[PDB]
Amino acid sequence: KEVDGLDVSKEGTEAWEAAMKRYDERIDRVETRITARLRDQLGTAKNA
Repeated sequence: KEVDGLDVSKEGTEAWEAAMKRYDERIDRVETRITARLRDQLGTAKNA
């Protein structure tokens, strides 16, 4: 929300790319955790 990347300016685009990268790092940690939990569930599950 603080990041302003929707502007057509190059500096705004770079700031938005950095904000998206930081949010993507946080979401990548979250997604690694979610994928590990899903892998555990899929190993422990067999029902359709």
